[PDB]
Amino acid sequence: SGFRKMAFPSGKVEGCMVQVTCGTTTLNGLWLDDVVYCPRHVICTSEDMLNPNYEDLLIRKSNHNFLVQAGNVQLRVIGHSMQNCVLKLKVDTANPKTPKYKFVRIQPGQTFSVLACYNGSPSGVYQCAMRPNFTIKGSFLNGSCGSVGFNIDYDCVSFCYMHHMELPTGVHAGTDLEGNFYGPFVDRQTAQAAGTDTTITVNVLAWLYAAVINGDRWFLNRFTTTLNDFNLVAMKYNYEPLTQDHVDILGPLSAQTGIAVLDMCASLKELLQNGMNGRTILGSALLEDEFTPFDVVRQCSGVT
Amino acid sequence: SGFRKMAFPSGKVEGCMVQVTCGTTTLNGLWLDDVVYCPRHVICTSEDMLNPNYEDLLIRKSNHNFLVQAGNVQLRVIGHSMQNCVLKLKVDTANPKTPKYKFVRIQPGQTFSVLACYNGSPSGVYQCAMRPNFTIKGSFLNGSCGSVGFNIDYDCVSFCYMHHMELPTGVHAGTDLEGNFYGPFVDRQTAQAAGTDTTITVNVLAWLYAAVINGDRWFLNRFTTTLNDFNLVAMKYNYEPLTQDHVDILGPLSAQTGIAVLDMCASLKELLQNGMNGRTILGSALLEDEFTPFDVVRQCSGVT
Ligand SMILES: C[C@@H](C(=O)Nc1cnccc1-n1cccn1)c1cccc(Cl)c1
Ligand SMILES: C[C@@H](C(=O)Nc1cnccc1-n1cccn1)c1cccc(Cl)c1
Repeated sequence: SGFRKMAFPSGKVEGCMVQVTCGTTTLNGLWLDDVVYCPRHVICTSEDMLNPNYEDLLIRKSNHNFLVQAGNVQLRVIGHSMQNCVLKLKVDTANPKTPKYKFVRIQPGQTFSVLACYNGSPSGVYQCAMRPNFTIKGSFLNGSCGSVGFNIDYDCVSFCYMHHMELPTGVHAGTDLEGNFYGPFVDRQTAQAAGTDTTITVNVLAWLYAAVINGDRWFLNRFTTTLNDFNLVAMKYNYEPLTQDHVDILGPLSAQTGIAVLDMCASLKELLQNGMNGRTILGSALLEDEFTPFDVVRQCSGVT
Repeated sequence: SGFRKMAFPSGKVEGCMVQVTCGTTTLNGLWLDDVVYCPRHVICTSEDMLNPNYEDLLIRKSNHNFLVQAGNVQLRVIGHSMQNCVLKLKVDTANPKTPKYKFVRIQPGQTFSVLACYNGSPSGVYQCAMRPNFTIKGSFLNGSCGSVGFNIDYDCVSFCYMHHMELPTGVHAGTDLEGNFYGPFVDRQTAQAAGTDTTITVNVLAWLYAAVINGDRWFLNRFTTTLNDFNLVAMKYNYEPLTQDHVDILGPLSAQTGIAVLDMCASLKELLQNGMNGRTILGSALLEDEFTPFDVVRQCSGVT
């Protein structure tokens, strides 16, 4: 028992972290096989970031200008290309620590672990969710660009995110491993609107099921609701509308606890309308939305 | 910017995780050099745990009874000894992935990362604090025993905790790597009182400084207080009394933000007396005490 915001073990990803330097800028790269992936803004100076012409900036760069270092050993760059907002540096050596991996584009509301790095060295790991507005509320300082988000299934690392920038609002934006930004963001030093964010309803419900499993039951009530009625409350409190797909994904937790999904929705409706009244759920005084139904089942069963 | 409950990268520790089986019981072991460390209750059956005589139970065991497996390879056990509540199994092979390491006994209020494991395989990593009452609020299921807590400085892993048991209250108890329990706990299936816990005052203040650094400033006020006055409020709200040692450790954060430690205490006093009034601090609706002043400086500076 006990419920924690758990990240995946970061070992397989630590073994891929490298440092990439181009001119004056240093950031993190991800070495998989004979390719080093990093944000393309490594080629910019501070002056360039206001409105960079990446195609023109990359044209002035040669393979020998990209300095790639894995710990204390230097990698020889034999090719360079830009794919969307990432640079792919072909190196003459395949990473011996390359794990089984995939590049995946996660859906908003899905979770992942981030291995925050500086100068190609890992500093820490934390679990986070891709917000419905395609931002992440991470912990990243100058030099953290190129740190990646991932999930691990058995022995396969699914890379889903690469960190690129901090918006003026202090929230973070980045790309999938093909360099496509999540959301409307562009890699330029300009004020950029992150849309209206919402609370991930299915994740809050999954976390209410984790609470019941772990003993916190005070919020359970004598009520039920319908998808329509619950969604009128969800709209009022800026929660994602709940669908039958969400109900179906909550099936295993509903089956394990014996609490019908619409009964749990009625509990959530009462918590939204009355607050927590100074009480806590799983050590939190707010409704947690960074645990997916799969995360809850994984943590409550012990998947390694 | 951004503040997250960050765990250390777990790679160095993943490389040490092994599975230890004795009779019918399987749990996790930590392989460092030619020694495998695991909880001594691996030698007990379910019937034994009510009141085990470990010295007698271990006497019926030989080196060949301890089955140690690192992934898919079996380790040859050439020695066995009990030190307090841990068994040390000497193996004929030094772990090639043994990092630079120390065994340390942490102080209550200090933090550490846990690599939760099952059958010698890592499932996840999370940051937690050793409560003032010497328990941890972890996330551990059956099979997690032998999972360890650690901190990492540069390249050195300081192992501070090994998981042994879950109290009937759902909180966790374990030992240092010399097998000495933190707190009054014994390794037997008996109801055991965890003392009155308190909130780690210095950590809450360190986290209030992290909030100001990251932009959350609404709680700052026009007041100040004294150590004596603040401690009368701390006693009323079950907070650890603040000492000059705590004030001194907050020196760097006080210097960075320009907010005197006693001024921050006055902010904490007002938050304790009036609550958060439905507002949040760093995404939390309660006062967070699992970040030490060193954690805050490390996260806000980017130590790798
Ligand atoms: C310079 C970088 C960035 O946002 N870095 C960053 C990333 N994450 C946290 C903090 C920073 N810090 C930026 C200044 C100081 N730190 C950047 C700027 C504009 C656009 C793009 Cl794609 C990338
Ligand atoms: C059996 C084990 C234990 O507490 N394991 C555990 C540890 N952590 C989480 C859950 C468990 N679960 C126990 C039953 C089901 N799970 C134990 C019992 C009595 C004393 C000692 Cl030192 C160790």
